[PDB]
Order: sequence, then structure tokens, then C-alpha cells
Amino acid sequence: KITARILYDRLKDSKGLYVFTDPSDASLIDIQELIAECPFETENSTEWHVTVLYCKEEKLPDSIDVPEPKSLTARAKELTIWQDHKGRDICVMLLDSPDLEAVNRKLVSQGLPHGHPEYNAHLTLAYQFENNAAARLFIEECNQHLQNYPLFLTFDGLKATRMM
Repeated sequence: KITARILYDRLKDSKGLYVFTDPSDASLIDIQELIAECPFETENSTEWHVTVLYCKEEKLPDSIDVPEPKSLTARAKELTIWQDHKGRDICVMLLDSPDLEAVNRKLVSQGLPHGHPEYNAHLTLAYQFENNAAARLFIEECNQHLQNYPLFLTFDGLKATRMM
């Protein structure tokens, strides 16, 4: 009967091993169309990366094994607003994706614990934006559109960055 509001421990740019996948070029356009009426500032498409692992271990390998390549798929479930440890707003697109969850699981199975207690598939669309009634109304209209017109996404091959 009550829903919890989300304070997210954003590991972006901190030391560790960051494994991610990008929406396919086709999916980048589909997402951009989705948010084409957004009244607040959004991250450029080039900045849309989907984390599949953020491992904070102090000793890390140079390379990692990845699952057999495939067209990874997700449904764009909804847009929502989280806050980070500093109180700043994050607008994220939540992803329903057994594929991304299984990738996360397979990567962790190599002795690379994920930096959050539970894996959450999402991509970040805005940060420190103008969060007013117009912003929240746009997000609600986007969420209705994601229900009335289901949006399915595909993602590229995995990439990894080590913040050393």
C-alpha cells in the first residue's frame, strides 16, 4: 500500500570495473523519439550506457569472459526519478530484461561482486535537471505511452572500463 522512494548509491566514475552495453543504433532513435517532447535537459544519446556490472574489488583482472554474443533485448518499462546521496535527481529508464540480468549474473559468477546488493537494469536519461510540475507531467505521459505502445530495445556487445 506504500511505495518506497529510491536513494541510489551512484557508482559512476568511482574506482572499479565498469561493464556496460549501449542501445543499438536503432534503439537510440527509438528512445530519442520517446522523449522528444521532454521539457528538461537530457543526456545526449552518446551518454546512454546500460551498466551490467560495477565491481568495486581492489584487485581486478585485465579481461573478463562474456556470454555468447546475442541480440540482447529489453522492454522499456517506465521512467522514474531517483535521488543520489547528495539529493540530486536522476531520471532513469527502468528496463525489464532477463538478458541483462543474466549477463550481470554471469559476470558476477567470475568472482566479480556487483557494487549494489541487487542488480537493477536501467539507463540514465537526465541528472540535476529542472524537476518541476512540467517535468513530472512529461514523465507520466511518457509512462502512459510506454504502456499503450510497448517499447522493446536491443543492445550492442559488452564494453568494459577500469577506473584505476
